[PDB]
Amino acid sequence: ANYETYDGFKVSEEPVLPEKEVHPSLWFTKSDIQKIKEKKNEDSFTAELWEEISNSPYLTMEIPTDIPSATDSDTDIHKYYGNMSRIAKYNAFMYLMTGKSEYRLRATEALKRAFDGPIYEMDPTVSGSGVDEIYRAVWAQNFATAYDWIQPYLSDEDDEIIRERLAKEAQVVYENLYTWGPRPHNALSKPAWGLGTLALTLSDHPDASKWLNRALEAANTNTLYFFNKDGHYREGAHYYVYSLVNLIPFLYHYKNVSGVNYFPEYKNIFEWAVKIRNGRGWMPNVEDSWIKPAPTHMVASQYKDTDTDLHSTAKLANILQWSYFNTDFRPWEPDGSYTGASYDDTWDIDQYLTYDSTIEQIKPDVSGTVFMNNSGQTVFRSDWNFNNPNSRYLLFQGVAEADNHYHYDHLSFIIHAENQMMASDSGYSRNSYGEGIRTSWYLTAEAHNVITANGEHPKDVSENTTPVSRYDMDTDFFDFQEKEAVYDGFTFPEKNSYDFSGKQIRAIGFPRQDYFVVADQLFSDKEVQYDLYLHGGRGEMSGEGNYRLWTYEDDRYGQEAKMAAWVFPSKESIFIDKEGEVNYEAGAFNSYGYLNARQIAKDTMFMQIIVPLSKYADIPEVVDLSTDDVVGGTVVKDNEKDTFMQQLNNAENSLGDITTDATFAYTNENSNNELQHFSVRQGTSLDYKGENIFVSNKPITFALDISDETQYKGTIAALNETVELRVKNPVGVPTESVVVNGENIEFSVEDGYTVIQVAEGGDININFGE
Ligand SMILES: O=C(O)[C@H]1O[C@@H](O[C@H]2[C@H](O)[C@H](O)[C@H](O[C@H]3[C@H](O)[C@H](O)[C@H](O[C@H]4[C@H](O)[C@H](O)[C@H](O[C@H]5[C@H](O)[C@H](O)[C@H](O)O[C@@H]5C(=O)O)O[C@@H]4C(=O)O)O[C@@H]3C(=O)O)O[C@@H]2C(=O)O)[C@@H](O)[C@@H](O)[C@@H]1O
Ligand SMILES: [Ca+2]
Ligand SMILES: [Ca+2]
Ligand SMILES: [Mg+2]
Ligand SMILES: [Mn+2]
Repeated sequence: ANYETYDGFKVSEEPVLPEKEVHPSLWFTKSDIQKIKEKKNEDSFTAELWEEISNSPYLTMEIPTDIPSATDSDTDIHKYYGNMSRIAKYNAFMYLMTGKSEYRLRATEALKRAFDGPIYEMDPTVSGSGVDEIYRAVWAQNFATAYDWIQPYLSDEDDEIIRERLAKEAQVVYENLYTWGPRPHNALSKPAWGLGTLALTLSDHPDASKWLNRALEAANTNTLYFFNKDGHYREGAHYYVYSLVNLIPFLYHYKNVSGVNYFPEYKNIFEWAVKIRNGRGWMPNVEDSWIKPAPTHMVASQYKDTDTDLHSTAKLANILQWSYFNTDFRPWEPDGSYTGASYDDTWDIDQYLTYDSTIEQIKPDVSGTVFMNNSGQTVFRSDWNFNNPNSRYLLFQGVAEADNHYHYDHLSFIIHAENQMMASDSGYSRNSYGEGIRTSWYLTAEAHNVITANGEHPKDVSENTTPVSRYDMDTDFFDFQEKEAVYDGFTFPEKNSYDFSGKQIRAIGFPRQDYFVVADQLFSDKEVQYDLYLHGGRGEMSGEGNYRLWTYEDDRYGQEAKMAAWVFPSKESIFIDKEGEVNYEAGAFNSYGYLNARQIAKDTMFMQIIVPLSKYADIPEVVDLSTDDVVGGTVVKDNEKDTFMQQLNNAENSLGDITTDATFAYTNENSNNELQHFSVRQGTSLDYKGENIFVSNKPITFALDISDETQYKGTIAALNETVELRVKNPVGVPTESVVVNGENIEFSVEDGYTVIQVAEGGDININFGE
């Protein structure tokens, strides 16, 4: 695996340390302490956070006089060092906050027994080790923080003892960082930031410059490979948050101690979370990942002067604050831990010290639809409303495979709508990474919403190269994008030769921002077996032929609802009911229906029509009109007739009322059976009921709303060269202006048609008189 070719990001590796150690200074200086004590009375959140911290059993539990030996169980060794680190930090904090004698004594004794017992005897490369690098990253930050807090109140003797313990662990971590995490995943990054905290806590110690330099070096191998510039993490939401437990603290530690502010550089990893969140503020169960909330509140304070694309006027800080608190947290009751470190973390404290009660929660006001083409994700999204059933969310997953915690999920999608999780990623596993069922099922292509050719999964052209995206179109009435993966390409484990050569070109469209169309073009050099899968998450599957209906109930993830799905073409394809596991969180796995549509062919097409519905909604009337060269049909939902059409060539053909040379075409009628909205992929004409709507001298991809006869408005996808578009005016009405990207462009009117040269794409308004 090549770890240096992915379009990630890295910061300065130059170690910056202050002239002289200051304690406290990691989170705050001496001056801040009475402000922090008072903080508990700002709002109901700071109140709850204080209620939790001040009643922590780590203040009242007996410091254990039972040091466990090397040959004890891996769990008990974990919890010993976890509890000790926790006893140190919780007590050290509560001494600052109350001044109670006991708390200083407990903190001091716990810090004096930091990394006592068998830790340095044992081997962390061993799998699941009680002292694995990932756990002693949290421990290191817990003890180092505890020290920074109690250091002033220590005898010259106790200071020198505790300094030598933290300074040992620091040297051990420095020496064995790359041995423990030989590949740059979260097992390298987490303990690296752990070292970073230690280096900054003991800034005077002679080795600190070397410690911090490696800490930043090792961290940068993670951000260069597993992170994208645009903020995507390739280990998925779960290991993103697991990474945050150690990163977020270090980010603050290095600012507060050395005046090195990395928050601008790490900005996009927090924006990302908000962009891929569903109706209830959950990050998706993609790659080795459960559903996860994004702790964006704990960094909001640093982005008060940061612009975002997510609001016209407001600053990122306000959106980051909005995102966290607009998250359903019921899937983590009554415990409340979503970090992945519930044996080690001090999340109540770290939230107390980071939360800023002065930041106004502001909902994004921009188009919900977002195209993050650099990583390869894309979200169709009707609105940003929290826990609204009228909301529609589709994640379109086309991300270059990484070498750790990977699932085969190219051109997969998931859907959130009617407040339920519908079309599904089958999720991480039953429970853990080392389970057979993860390799035999959960990570396999078939456990996802893909198309396999002879069982081979759609994959990257070349390693660390994001699947190409085309025809990005966002509007009020219809969004659209296509992604291209290949079958005979690059994946993990590495597989150099294939019996054939083929590719998938999956287009997704968002008709009436209400339901979805998934229109696949498939090309191959040989005849092969295309298998389309469609998992309906955790629903009772029913229905025969080309139609399936998943019915959901009030579960731990949403409300009573249903998803209806039709597959085209009906005749050339066969439909196979199958049963597979779907898991959104540890231990909560179950078997559910999933559809296997199958064709045997060389070059062919599929089309899925997928419709979220509320429990007792009428099932739309969906008619297949597919033939030899043309796949597509008609949907009659809420008294409007939508028509879809795909083909493999720019060849004049018909379906329903459409006639076009476009590889894809969409139409919306109103109650009165008049064309209102239409979109085309690389068309040069479209007739509806045999009435021409537009023509062009070259192939153009655009969507247009023609429901208002004073103004036609839509968008035109990116252009390679000047096109002469000609749109038909409403009968006997003159064109006044044409606006593309808020600038006028030159227009004539010939035979009832507005005529424009367009050399770049963007939002178009054709403005009409009377
Ligand atoms: O607090 C809670 O809510 C629950 O937390 C639970 O803790 C979980 C965490 O949430 C994470 O899932 C954490 O992630 C670990 C995971 O436990 C495993 O250790 C897994 O193991 C593999 C590594 O990821 C990595 O792939 C490694 O690769 C090797 C590979 O074999 C090969 O030889 C190659 O050449 O070398 C590499 C290498 O670099 O070493 O193999 C590891 C393996 O063991 O197979 O890694 C993840 C990770 O990425 O960090 O796991 C904990 C956990 O304890 O389970 C849990 O405590 C639960 O009880 C709580 O309720
Ligand atoms: Ca993947
Ligand atoms: Ca839109
Ligand atoms: Mg290890
Ligand atoms: Mn998966």
